Amino acid sequence: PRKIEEIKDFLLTARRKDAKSVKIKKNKDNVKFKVRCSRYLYTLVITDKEKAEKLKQSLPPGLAVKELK
Amino acid sequence: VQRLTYRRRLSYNTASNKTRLSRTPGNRIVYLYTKKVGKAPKSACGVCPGRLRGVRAVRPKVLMRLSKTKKHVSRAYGGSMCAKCVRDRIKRAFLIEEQKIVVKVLKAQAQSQK
Amino acid sequence: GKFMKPGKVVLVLAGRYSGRKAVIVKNIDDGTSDRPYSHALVAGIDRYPRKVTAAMGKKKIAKRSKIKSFVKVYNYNHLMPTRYSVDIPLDKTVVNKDVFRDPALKRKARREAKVKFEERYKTGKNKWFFQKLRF
RNA sequence: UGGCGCCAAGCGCCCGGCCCCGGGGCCGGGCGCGACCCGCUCCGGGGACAGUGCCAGGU
RNA sequence: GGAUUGGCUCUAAGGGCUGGCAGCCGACUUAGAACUGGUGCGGACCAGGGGAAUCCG
RNA sequence: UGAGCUCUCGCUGGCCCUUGAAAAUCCGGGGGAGAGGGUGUAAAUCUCGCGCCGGGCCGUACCCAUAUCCGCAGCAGGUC
RNA sequence: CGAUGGCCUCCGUUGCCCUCAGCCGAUCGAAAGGGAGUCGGGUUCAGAUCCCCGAAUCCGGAGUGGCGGAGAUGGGCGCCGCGAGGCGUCCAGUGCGGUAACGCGACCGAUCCCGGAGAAGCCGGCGGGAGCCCCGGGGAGAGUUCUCUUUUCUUUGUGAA
Ligand SMILES: [Mg+2]
Ligand SMILES: [Mg+2]
Ligand SMILES: [Mg+2]
Ligand SMILES: [Mg+2]
Ligand SMILES: [Mg+2]
Ligand SMILES: [Mg+2]
Ligand SMILES: [Mg+2]
Ligand SMILES: [Zn+2]
Repeated sequence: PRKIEEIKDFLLTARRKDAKSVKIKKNKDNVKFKVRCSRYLYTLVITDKEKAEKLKQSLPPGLAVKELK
Repeated sequence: VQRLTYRRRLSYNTASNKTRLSRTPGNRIVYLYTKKVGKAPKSACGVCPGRLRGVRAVRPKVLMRLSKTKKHVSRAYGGSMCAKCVRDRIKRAFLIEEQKIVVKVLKAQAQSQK
Repeated sequence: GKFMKPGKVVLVLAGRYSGRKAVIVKNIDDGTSDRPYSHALVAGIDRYPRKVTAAMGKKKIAKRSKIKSFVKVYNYNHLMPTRYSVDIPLDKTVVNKDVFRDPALKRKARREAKVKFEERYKTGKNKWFFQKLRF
């Protein structure tokens, strides 16, 4: 697993051809975006909430999204 | 207290059957088999008893997958000889060269006098 | 008296540049504030010219006889002085202790040192200074 | 003095290809000194004795 | 070759951290004393009999 | 919180008329034979990051001991 | 030198010549010696580091290498342009920093040579880190409650990389 700490490189890895699916985990005080690539699983952690759901529509349309309920 | 067993078929406490305790997410104590401890390379001087700095101390076949900088230090003879012995070698080479030069010039002077 | 003058040839004794031959361009026998130890700014050659010979074309001669130089300030304990000296002129304004505050004009200083080293080496004088030390 | 040392320098004599103006330039090869010559055992040490084969006597 | 050994209630000594002192924490020890039991206290378990000599190695 | 027990890492010392393995495999260095390009769409070359494909054959159950082993046996023995 | 295939480019495949050079001896010999690299959760009547789920990792391979990044893009002169920036000639460019221990994401290189790791006894003392045990509390569930007991017991976590 690899943690992504700045905002934009997460989208950069998300738009790679290798990426399979992104799953959204919504626990208290954190929001985790997990993108599954061939080699690693990249996790981006957002502390607040508003960045999270204004990014939720910024993922590429062709990439599968799964909300963990 | 949970007494625990081996996980391989080797039931003897040899040098390769070395384990350590670990707590799994399942809240249990299990054996994890440990790799043998590596050694940093020894200096090519043959006198300094310590081991070289700046080089990872891992088993020899793990060197195949390390990067070049992790296996050596950027200096002449770096990664195989210690800095103190490098300095001594440098001084020795220069001084023997100077000694040879002065000996040859003295021989030339003696021949000229002869 | 003092022998380590601003024209001396010095065998560098430590660091990445070990075993190289340099020329002192400005010595300071009394440590300054940022450097209490006595030191000196020197210009050396990192890549000695290759062993050139006859029976090869001058394009190959020029390709082989090319120097890579470095400019650095060294502690006196890391410098071994010799009895040799080279009268090669180095421009004080370009090559000075102020060269280390940026990486722009350090390239200029190395450029000037390399050019001067090449034009002196081509003459054949001070040939000892241009052969690597075998150690 | 707890250093380095190989895979020729140099010199001499030939040759090829390309270009420029028989000459010059450019590129690329060969041979020989450097590293002397001639010889019939690789060097030493023993040697017609050690040793071996077959007989004879002693133990 | 001698003496003691239980239980209970105490006393004294042996330290750390923070700001000759003050405060806050603390781990097992050792010694001494009183009281007390139908003289019993290494109460089960664990746990060397001893001495004087001779022969041999 | 602990001279508590076990494992492990490390430092240091003692003993030897005892000095207490080899090879496979891997790595660093010294050298500098070679290669690249003529100022760019730069080239040769990269032990850096990511990406693509594959990893064949054999063993794998259970007992491991006052009843699955050897003692003629469901043997008070023996067995790392 | 000779021939072939692929846009006969550049390389591959050979066949011949020149050149280069040791073996410690074929081979066998360890399911406890050396030996790269997998862990957690779930699942069966009987199998799990092997099945499923999820996270990894080692080795090997690839005409066109699939791609980024490094090698890398600077200086001088004559200029244009107010400048910014843009032209025409030369010159460099197989990385850089720290006094040093050394550091940085890579940072050309063959035959040859040197070295290291593999690769080391027994015992003693001490220290560090884990697992276990122990003490004071918060929870959750149980046991005793003739009298007492803020009580007694169980449980209270995180893999590899
Ligand atoms: Mg084994
Ligand atoms: Mg008697
Ligand atoms: Mg006896
Ligand atoms: Mg089994
Ligand atoms: Mg074998
Ligand atoms: Mg084996
Ligand atoms: Mg853990
Ligand atoms: Zn040394």
